[PDB]
Amino acid sequence: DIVLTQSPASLAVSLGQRATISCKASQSVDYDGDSYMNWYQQKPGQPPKLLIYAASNLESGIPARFSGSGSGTDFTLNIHPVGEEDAATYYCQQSHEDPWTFGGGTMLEIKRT
Amino acid sequence: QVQLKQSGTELVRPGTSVKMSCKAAGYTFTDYWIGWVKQRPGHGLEWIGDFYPGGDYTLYSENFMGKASLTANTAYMQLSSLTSEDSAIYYCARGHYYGYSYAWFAYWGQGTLVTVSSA
Amino acid sequence: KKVVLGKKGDTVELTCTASQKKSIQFHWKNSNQIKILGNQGSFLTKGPSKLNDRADSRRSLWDQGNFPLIIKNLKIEDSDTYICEVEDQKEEVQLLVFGLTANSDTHLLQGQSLTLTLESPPGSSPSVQCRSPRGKNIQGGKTLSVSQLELQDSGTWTCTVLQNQKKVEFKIDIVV
Amino acid sequence: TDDYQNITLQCRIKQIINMWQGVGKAMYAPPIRGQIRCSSNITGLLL
Repeated sequence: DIVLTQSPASLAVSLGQRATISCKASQSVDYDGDSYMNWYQQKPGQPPKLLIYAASNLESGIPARFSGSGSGTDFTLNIHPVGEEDAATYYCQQSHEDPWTFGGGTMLEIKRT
Repeated sequence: QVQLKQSGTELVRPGTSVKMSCKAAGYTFTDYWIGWVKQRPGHGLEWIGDFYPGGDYTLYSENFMGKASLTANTAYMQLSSLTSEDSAIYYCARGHYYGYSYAWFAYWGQGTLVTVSSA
Repeated sequence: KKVVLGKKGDTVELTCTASQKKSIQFHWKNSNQIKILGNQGSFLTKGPSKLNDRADSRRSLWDQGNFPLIIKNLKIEDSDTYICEVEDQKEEVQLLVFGLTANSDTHLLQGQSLTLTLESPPGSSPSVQCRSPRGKNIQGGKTLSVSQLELQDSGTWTCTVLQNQKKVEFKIDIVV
Repeated sequence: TDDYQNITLQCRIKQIINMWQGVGKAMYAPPIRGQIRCSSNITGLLL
């Protein structure tokens, strides 16, 4: 079973600042040039929402404030402009090979005046 | 637009069998898998099994043998030999078939709470 | 004129068959000339009948030369004949769906009788042949009753149902 | 028995489709930015 590690465990972001969260994978998930990463957001009191998919193809409804990049065992989800409502936890997921494993989750809290 | 609804909160005794229901919405539901999800504090969130209605297919993880069981637009769960460790939140997702069932699916569900307690 | 039997809750496969192997037209009309399924190019189009959300098809065998029809959650109101129209033929099949079960849910005592209820479609004469681990091969018509329900009679008795030489196995829930 | 100037039809783009030359799903690139228009003429009708 692949082991996914999300970094950093904790992070502080000032308003209007680029935010980047990294995800490391033990085993390559590549197949035919594709990146099989899914990014989810989780807020207290509500269920997770699918945030990004494929690391290269965006969802609907969610604004264009978002992106994903990387390769192989090193991926990065990037957010701009960081706003007030984005204080939440973020998860990186592998979809290449079963079983469906998980990471430790990355916290993100807005820093203001 | 696909929407997922789940029944009310459950409080059940340990060691018994618990029944859960996740009702679909106005979508076909016949060419889509359904993953079932368990969430416990300080653990993130883990998947139990994935069930296909268009053939009643089953896909299990190596952590839920003999405990989880799945059935088939109103899917259900079947958990046996319940313990306090299972007091947690439960969710149902949607998906696809023909390969890449959950490779690029979306549109999650709400959730429900299960409490394993003798009080 | 093949005939198939159901169990009122399980699946079934009433398969047509051809030889061209080119994904050709076809359809599945009931005994009232009403469409249910049917290929339209490579898509699917359920017919305006009372089997909207149950019908389906194996969309991967359309190229091999088989056009099955999987109907989930069978109901008593579906027992009827069906017709293929693969190329020009009239390949026909018959389906007979019923359910044999008990009435006493759980409350049963030792020394009492057991009764079975079988709901076959009107105009049918199935034969009930109970088979049990204790050897009580009770035989009778559609309706059969057991005058003894003891502790030794525990377990689900296998009252099979035979019609037109075709036998379907059942199970009986016993609580004592 | 229809009415009594404009009939509106909601439309939603898609990105995962089913091919018409066989069996199997398919996916395409993300949609374009904006300012998409189409003017068309209807001539026939299949029933």
